[PDB]
Amino acid sequence: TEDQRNEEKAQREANKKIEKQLQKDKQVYRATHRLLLLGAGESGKNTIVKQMRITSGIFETKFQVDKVNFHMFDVGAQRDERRKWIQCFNDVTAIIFVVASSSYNTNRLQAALKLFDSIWNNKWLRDTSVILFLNKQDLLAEKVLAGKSKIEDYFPEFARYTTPEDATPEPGEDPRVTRAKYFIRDEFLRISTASGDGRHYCYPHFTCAVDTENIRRVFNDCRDIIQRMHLRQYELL
Amino acid sequence: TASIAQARKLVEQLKMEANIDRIKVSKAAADLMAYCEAHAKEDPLLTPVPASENPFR
Amino acid sequence: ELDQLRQEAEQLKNQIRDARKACADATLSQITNNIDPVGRIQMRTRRTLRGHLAKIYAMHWGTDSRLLVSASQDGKLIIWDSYTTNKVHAIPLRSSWVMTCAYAPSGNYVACGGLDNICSIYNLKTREGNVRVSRELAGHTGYLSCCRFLDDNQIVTSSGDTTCALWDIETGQQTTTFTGHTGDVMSLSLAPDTRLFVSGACDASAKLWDVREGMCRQTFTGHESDINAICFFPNGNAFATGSDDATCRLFDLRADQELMTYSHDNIICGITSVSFSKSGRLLLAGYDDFNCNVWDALKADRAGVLAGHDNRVSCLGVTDDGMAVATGSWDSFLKIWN
Amino acid sequence: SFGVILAVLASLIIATNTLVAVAVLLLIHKNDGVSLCFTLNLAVADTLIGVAISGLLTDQLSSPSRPTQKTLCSLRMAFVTSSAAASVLTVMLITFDRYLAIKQPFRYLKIMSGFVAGACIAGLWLVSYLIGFLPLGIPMFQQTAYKGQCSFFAVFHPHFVLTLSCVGFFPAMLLFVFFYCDMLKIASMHSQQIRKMEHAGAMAGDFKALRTVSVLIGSFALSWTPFLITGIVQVACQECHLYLVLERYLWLLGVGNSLLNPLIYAYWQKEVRLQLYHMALGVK
Amino acid sequence: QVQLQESGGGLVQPGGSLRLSCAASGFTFSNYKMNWVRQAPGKGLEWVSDISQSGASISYTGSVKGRFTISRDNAKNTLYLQMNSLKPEDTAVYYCARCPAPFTRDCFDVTSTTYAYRGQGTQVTVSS
Ligand SMILES: CC[C@@H](Oc1ccc(C(=O)C2CC2)cc1)c1nc(-c2ccc(C(=O)N[C@H](C)CO)c(F)c2)no1
Repeated sequence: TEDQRNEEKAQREANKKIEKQLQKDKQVYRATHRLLLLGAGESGKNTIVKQMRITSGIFETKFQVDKVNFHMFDVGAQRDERRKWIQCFNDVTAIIFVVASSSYNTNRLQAALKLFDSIWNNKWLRDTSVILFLNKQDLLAEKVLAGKSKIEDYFPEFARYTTPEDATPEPGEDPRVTRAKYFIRDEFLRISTASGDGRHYCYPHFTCAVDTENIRRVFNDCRDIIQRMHLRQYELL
Repeated sequence: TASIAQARKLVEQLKMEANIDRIKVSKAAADLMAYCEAHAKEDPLLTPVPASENPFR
Repeated sequence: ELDQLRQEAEQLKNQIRDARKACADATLSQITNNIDPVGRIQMRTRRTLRGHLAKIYAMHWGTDSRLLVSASQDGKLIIWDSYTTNKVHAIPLRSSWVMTCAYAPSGNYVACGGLDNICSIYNLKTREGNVRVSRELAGHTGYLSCCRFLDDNQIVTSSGDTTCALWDIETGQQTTTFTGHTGDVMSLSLAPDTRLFVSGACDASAKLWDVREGMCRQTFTGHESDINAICFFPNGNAFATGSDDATCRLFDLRADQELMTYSHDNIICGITSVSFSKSGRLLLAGYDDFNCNVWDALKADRAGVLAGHDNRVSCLGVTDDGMAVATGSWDSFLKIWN
Repeated sequence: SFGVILAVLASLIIATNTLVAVAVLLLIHKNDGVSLCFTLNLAVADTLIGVAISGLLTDQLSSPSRPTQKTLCSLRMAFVTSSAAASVLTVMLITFDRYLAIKQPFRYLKIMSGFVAGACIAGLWLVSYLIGFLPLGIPMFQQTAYKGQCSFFAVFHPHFVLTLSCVGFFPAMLLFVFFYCDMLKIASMHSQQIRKMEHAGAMAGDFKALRTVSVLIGSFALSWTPFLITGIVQVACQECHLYLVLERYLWLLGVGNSLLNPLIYAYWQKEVRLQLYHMALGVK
Repeated sequence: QVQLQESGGGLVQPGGSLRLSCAASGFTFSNYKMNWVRQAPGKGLEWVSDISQSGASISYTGSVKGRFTISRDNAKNTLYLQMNSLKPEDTAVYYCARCPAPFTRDCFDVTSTTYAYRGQGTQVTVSS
C-alpha cells in the first residue's frame, strides 16, 4: 500500500503548512484589542465614530494608538431584541457605552440605566468592563443652568443629594451644573459598585461629541484594565 | 393595517391548521417502538463494537 | 374588529386543544414501561483536535463519516480528517462573527454565516487548488443562525429576522420565503426526505414547514422559553427539541402533540444542542454546565454522561454511520467520543 | 541522625516537586500559556537538587575514605552547586516576566511567545550548569586536598563563595527588591482609585499587597544570605576557625528553600490548586 | 403555551385609586422575575416597575416612586399593581411582562417589536 504512505506524507505536509499559518495568525490575533461600541441611537455615538475614523449587520473601524491596534465593532441593521447576539461579544476587551446625559424629559435616562444594569448582570458578560461616556454635556449644562426641566421631577432623590467632597469640577462651571453631572455619574456608579465580585470595573468619563481626547481616554482605560487583572492574579490586588 | 392584518393572517393560518386530521397516540408509540427495536442491531453506540472494525482505536 | 378577531382566534385555539386532547388515549411512558432498559453506557474520547485560537461555534459531520468542518470566532473555518486528526483546509472568513456552518452531501461546498447578515458558499474543489468564495447570499436582515444544504444548488437558511428562506445558489435569489414566526429563529432540521423541515424560534413554538408548497403546516407549543436546538427523528415521524428551561421534549408529527419530556431537578442550565443516534434509541443533549447527557429515548432515564470539556458545549453531532459522536466547546477543542 | 534527616529532607523535595510538575504539565496541555512554562521549569529544577542531595547522602552514611575521593567530591559538590543556581535563577525569571507583564502591558503581548520562553530556559540551564563545574577548572577557587571526606569548603576555596556572593546573590537580590517594591507602588494607585469610587457609590445609594510582597521577599532573603555572609566573614577574618561546623549545619536553609518554592509560586494560583485537588479526587 | 391576561382598568377621576391584576399560565410561575410596563399614546414602551422571584427585591421608576406598589402571589400565580393618587399623565395601556429565562436577574423585556412573553394589556385613563 505504497499509495497509502504517499498520501499520508502529503497529508502530513499539509498539516505542517497549516500549523505554521495558524501560529502566525495566533501571533497577530493575540496583539489586537477588540472593543464593542454600544449606546442608544439618539445618543452621539455616530459623531463619536465619525471623529475616531478621521445593509450589513455590523460595522468595523480600525485605528492605531502608539503602534497599538484597536478594532471597534458597532452593531447596526439588527432588530431591537439583544438577548441573543449580545452573547457573541463575551471576549471583547471593553464595552464603550455612550449615554446622553441631557436626555431626561419618553424618559431615556431610565432606559439607559436599565440597559446598563442588564448588561452588567448578564451571565456571559461578568468578566467584561464598561467604559461609560456621559456624552452631550453642553446641552445638559444649558438645560439645567436656566430652564423649567427639574431632575427632581423624574429623580426625586436629586432633591437630597450634595456634591461629593472629592469633586474636581472644570473651572468655570456653576455649582448646579456640577451637582447635576455628579448626580448622574453617581446614579450610574450605584449599579456598578453593587456586584462586589471585583472581576470587572467601570470607568466613567465626562465627554462631548467633539472632544478630541476621547481616543486617548480609551487607550488609557484599556491599560488600566489589563494591569488590574494581572495584579489580581499575583495576589497584589 | 399591520395590527389588524397580522391578526387576520393568524386567524386564517389557525383555521388552516384546524382543517388537518389527527391520529391516536397509541399507534404512534407502537410505530416508534417498532422502529427502535427493528434497527437495534445497527447502532455501534448502543451496543459495543469490537476493536477490529472500530476506526477510532 | 380586533376584539372579534382575537376572540375568534381564542375559540379556534380552544378547539385545537380539545381536538388534541381527544387523541391522548395513553402516555408513551406507560406503553414503553415494559421494554428492557439500556443500562449504563460509558463512552470514551478517542481523539482530540486542536488548532483553534478561540472558542468554537459550529460543526457538521461529513456524509462519509470521515471529514468534518468547524467554525470559530477567530475568523477560521477548519476541515479535519477525523481518523488521523490531520487538517485538510483552513479557510479564513471575511467576518469574524460566524455562528453556523454546514457541509454539503456531495462534499464540494461549505457554507457559513453570522452577524454580517450574509451566507457565504465556499468551493473546496477548485482546479487551481485554492478555496474561493463561490457565492454570497445577502437578502436577509438579521443574523444567520442556521443553514443546511438540500443539494448542490439549493440551500435553506434561517435568520434572526423571524423568516426562513430557500435560496437557489446559482441565481443567488430567494426562491421562497417562509414567514409566520414571532421571535428570532434559532435552529433548523431537514427531514430525511428533504420535503419538509422544522424550526424553533425563541417564542416557545416549533413550526413544521413544507419546502415545495412554501407555507406552514403545523405548530407545536409545548415549551416555556426560547428553543435553541431541534432534531428530526430517524424515521421521520417525530422530532426532539431543547430550550432554555433545561428540558427536552419529543413531539410527534402525526398525533400532533407532545409525547414525552426529559428533565431533572438538579439541572437548571439551558440546552445548546440535540441529536439522535442511528437507531433513534438514544438522545444526546449538550448543556451549559460543561458536560453532555445521554438519555434513553423511551424510558426517559439518564443513561450516561460525557464530562471531558471545561467550558460551554455549543455544538454536537452524530455521524451518518453511527460510529462516533463529536462535540465542540468554548474551550477551542473538538472531542470525538465512541 | 544527620543521615536520616538528610534523607527525609531530600525525599520531601522530590515528592512535592514532582507532583507539582505533573500538575503543571497537565495544566499546560489543557490550557495554553507561556507564564506556566517557567513555573514548570522551576518545579523541575527544584527536584534535581533533591536528587543531588541523595547522591551525596551515601557518602556521609559510611566511611568516605577513598583514593579518588577528590575526583569524586569535586563532581558531587559541583553538581549540588550547579543545581542550586538552577533554582535561584529560575525565580529571577518569574519575577522579571510578571513585572514586565504589569509595567508595560501593551508590549508584553506583542513580544512574549513560546519560543522566547524556551530560549530563556535553555540559557538559564546552560548558565546554571556553567557556574557549578567552573571551580573544577580555574584553580584560584580550588583547595589542596587534605582528608578523604566531603565538604563544600574541603574542595572549593572560600574565595569561590566570596566571588559568588559579590557577583551572584546580592546583584539578584537588589533587582528583586526593586521590582517588588515598584510593583507595590504601581498597585497602590489602583487600590486608591477603586476605593475612591465605592465610597461615592455607597453615598449615592490595602494590606493584601503588603503581606504578599514581604513573603516573596523574605523567602528569597532567608535562603542563602546566612551562608554567604558566614563565608565572607571567614574570608575576611580567618581567625574564626570555628566556621566549618556551622557551614556544615547552616547550608540546609538554602536547600530548605526548595520546600517553599513549590508552595508559593505553584500552590497559590487558583488553576494549579484546583487541578491538584481534581487529581487528588481521582487518586482517592 | 405561555398565557398572560391583564384585568382591571377603565376610567378614574384624578386623585383616585386603582388596582391592576395579571394572571399567568403555561409556565412555572415561581421561577421567573416579573414586571409591569406601560405605553402612553404617541409614545413607546416605558418601564414602570419590577419584582423578583420571591419578592425580596422590588424596583420602581422615578416618576412612580412612593405612589404605586407591586406584589406577586405564587400560590395562585398572580401579579398585582396597586396605584393611587393618579395624574393625567398616567393615562396609558399597562402590560404584564416576564423575563425571558428563569433563574437569572437580567431582563430585555421592553422591546418595541413583538415581545413573545407579554400579555394584551389593560387600558387605564385618568381625567375629569
Ligand atoms: C555556594 C552557595 C550555594 O550555591 C549557590 C548559591 C547561590 C547562587 C547564585 O546566586 C547564582 C545566581 C545563581 C549559586 C549557587 C551552595 N552551597 C552549597 C553547599 C553544599 C554542601 C555543603 C557541605 O559542606 N555539606 C556537608 C557535606 C554536609 O554537612 C556546603 F557547605 C554548601 N551548595 O550550593
